[PDB]
Amino acid sequence: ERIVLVDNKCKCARITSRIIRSSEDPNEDIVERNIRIIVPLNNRENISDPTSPLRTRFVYHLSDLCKETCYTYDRNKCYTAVVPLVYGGETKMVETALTPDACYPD
Amino acid sequence: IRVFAIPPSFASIFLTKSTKLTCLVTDLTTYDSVTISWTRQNGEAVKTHTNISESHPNATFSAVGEASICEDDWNSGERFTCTVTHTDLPSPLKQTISRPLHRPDVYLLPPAREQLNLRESATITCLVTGFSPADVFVQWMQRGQPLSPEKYVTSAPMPEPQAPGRYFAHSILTVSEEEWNTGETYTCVVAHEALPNRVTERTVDKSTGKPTLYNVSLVMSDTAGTC
Amino acid sequence: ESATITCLVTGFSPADVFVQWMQRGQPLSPEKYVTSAPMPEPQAPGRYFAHSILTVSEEEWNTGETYTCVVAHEALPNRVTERTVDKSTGKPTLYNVSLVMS
Amino acid sequence: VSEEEWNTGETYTCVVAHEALPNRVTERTVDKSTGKPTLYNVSLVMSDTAGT
Amino acid sequence: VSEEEWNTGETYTCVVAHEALPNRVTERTVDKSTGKPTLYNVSLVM
Ligand SMILES: *[C@@H]1O[C@H](CO)[C@@H](O[C@@H]2O[C@H](CO)[C@@H](O)[C@H](O)[C@H]2NC(C)=O)[C@H](O)[C@H]1NC(C)=O
Ligand SMILES: *[C@@H]1O[C@H](CO)[C@@H](O)[C@H](O)[C@H]1NC(C)=O
Ligand SMILES: *[C@@H]1O[C@H](CO)[C@@H](O)[C@H](O)[C@H]1NC(C)=O
Ligand SMILES: *[C@@H]1O[C@H](CO)[C@@H](O)[C@H](O)[C@H]1NC(C)=O
Ligand SMILES: *[C@@H]1O[C@H](CO)[C@@H](O)[C@H](O)[C@H]1NC(C)=O
Repeated sequence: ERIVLVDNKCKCARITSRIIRSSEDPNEDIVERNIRIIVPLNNRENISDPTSPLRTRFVYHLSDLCKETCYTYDRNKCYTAVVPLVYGGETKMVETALTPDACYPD
Repeated sequence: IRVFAIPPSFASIFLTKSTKLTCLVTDLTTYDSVTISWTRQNGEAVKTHTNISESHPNATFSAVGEASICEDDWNSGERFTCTVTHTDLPSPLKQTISRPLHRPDVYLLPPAREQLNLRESATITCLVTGFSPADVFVQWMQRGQPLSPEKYVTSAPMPEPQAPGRYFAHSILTVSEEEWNTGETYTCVVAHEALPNRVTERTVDKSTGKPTLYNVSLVMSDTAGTC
Repeated sequence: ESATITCLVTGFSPADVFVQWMQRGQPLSPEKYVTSAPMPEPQAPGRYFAHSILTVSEEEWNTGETYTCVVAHEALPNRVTERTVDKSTGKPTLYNVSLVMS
Repeated sequence: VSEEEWNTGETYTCVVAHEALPNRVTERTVDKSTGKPTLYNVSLVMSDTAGT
Repeated sequence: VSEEEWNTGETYTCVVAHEALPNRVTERTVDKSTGKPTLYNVSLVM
């Protein structure tokens, strides 16, 4: 029986807990808080704006996410950044999708 | 014929969502069909006594001016004069009661391990500090199930040592050890003013207690944006 | 801002308890620690419960002082009884920390 | 591109337009530290492990 | 005490009485976990 305390989707923290049960006796059960953080290793300060360089710092405040920028992309919401595309002398300002198969129109 | 005015507790308007006025009169002489005047600044009369004991073996006939009024009227700070009209007193005396702001600092503390080692029972406390109004009520609730009033007891208001204006109170729902260690949910709620919302729900469990083990699972994978 | 320490004690049949707090064996002023009056217990009317609440700075808590709660009662064989809290007074807190690089 | 441009590399983007894209435009970004990096310089800090 | 009794983790409180003590007597407690610093083991799995 694993209970999920909090879960920040775009940070991918997944703070969970479970009470392991030993033989019946005066209480010696080990309470544990189990987290599973997926570091990107390739994302930027903005995951949407390509101009920002690679981010080395990886900040994970547990209390801040239990209750802004983050590292992991989401599969539900869209990340759209404005991008310039030029054909000839003039230019047209167009949208783009940073990641594929995430929130394509249906 | 004693003269004294007692204000109803602010916990009454949260427990029953109503206000019940009461005048503190002790050992008034038993007389048939007594009348009591409880006048506010408007001077309106008070509704008659309800559920009173006309005959008392100890002759303690308390004169209670029971009535139902809105909380706005009492919160306005109006002067409340208890005119104790009686045959014995030709000129009744007047007694006045009135009330002249920080959010409650409420946190729930897990029980000690020594109590669990003793196996007799378990005691959990709910610390309510940092509140300027004198009165405060704490209710204990397990998954929406009300309890007996005598199982949990609240403490009298005492001045905070750091700040004389602030007050502190401790509330306990003492329980058995088995109900604690099987993971049954315990919630603490406070009914106090000077708060953004009406009540704040606070809970603690064995799982959400002191954790001994920590297996963080940080996967350094080039794949990103999938979870 | 600060750390609040409460002292849980129950079971007063004589119903007469005094609680004292000291640091490194040096008794503290009565202003800092306050003792609540005894009150009846739901399980047994004979047994009472009392509390002491100490208001100390959090930086002093992080130093790891003794913070003993001396409870004095007639029924105690030595007429006093104190317990010591510390930064690691509870479980040994073994860590299962892991780092995956798959 | 020149080699000194790749040194302290700037963000080079590949923007392509086609019918089958969801938003009709996609973008891929590479630099020195992303495309086949020599080293993975990361700083990983955790604070307040006790939580609330 | 026996080794198994020490394994059971009993209180084993030592109490000492003297006139110079503030309460004339003081107590201390020793267990198996009276020390036991936090155990950190790290895993590196790929
Ligand atoms: C990097 O992050 C900043 C965070 O503030 C972003 O700047 C703004 O982000 C909001 C979020 O959608 C946009 O609505 C604004 O238009 C952004 N500002 C500008 C000037 O574009 C943005 O993602 C990045 N910063 C910049 C300067 O591009
Ligand atoms: C931590 O260990 C327990 C086994 O006691 C396991 O069930 C749990 O999944 C582990 N946590 C993570 C994040 O894998
Ligand atoms: C870390 O310590 C715990 C405590 O005994 C142990 O169960 C766990 O297996 C240890 N981790 C590893 C990787 O050995
Ligand atoms: C965490 O500790 C438990 C002991 O209860 C052990 O079985 C488990 O393998 C540990 N987790 C690891 C080594 O990832
Ligand atoms: C690598 O990371 C460390 C710590 O974040 C930093 O001090 C150093 O400048 C970085 N070096 C490069 C080449 O990015």
